[PDB]
Amino acid sequence: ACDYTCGSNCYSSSDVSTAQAAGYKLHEDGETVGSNSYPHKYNNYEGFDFSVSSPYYEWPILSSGDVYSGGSPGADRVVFNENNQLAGVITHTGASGNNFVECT
Ligand SMILES: Nc1nc2c(ncn2[C@@H]2O[C@H](CO)[C@@H](O)[C@H]2OP(=O)(O)O)c(=O)[nH]1
Ligand SMILES: [Ca+2]
Repeated sequence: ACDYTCGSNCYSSSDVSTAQAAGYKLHEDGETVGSNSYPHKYNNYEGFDFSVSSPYYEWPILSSGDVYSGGSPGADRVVFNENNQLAGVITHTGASGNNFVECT
């Protein structure tokens, strides 16, 4: 079974930890990757009820199982905070335009 399901993409907690660690390392070093400069601030325009405190940062999680290194980021992201605490997993899949919905 999937710990997180983003549309048709299935992720386990290990997938999430792995992606999160990569994104957090970049954030800590002050470096970015890709044209959209990941990781970057996630403003939470959606108003999600994350149980962990802001600020939040977005970082793509890929269905291929590889860590993001540039190029298309797909529709899924791992949201973490300043303390490397997972806030949640979100996706553009199933949401209109550039909005997000939570992965179930
Ligand atoms: N929908 C949404 N997009 C956000 C938020 N914070 C930052 N973004 C970024 O703001 C821009 C317009 O929605 C996009 O570049 C999106 O980036 P991503 O595609 O990387 O998520 C947020 O809270 N909600
Ligand atoms: Ca739906």
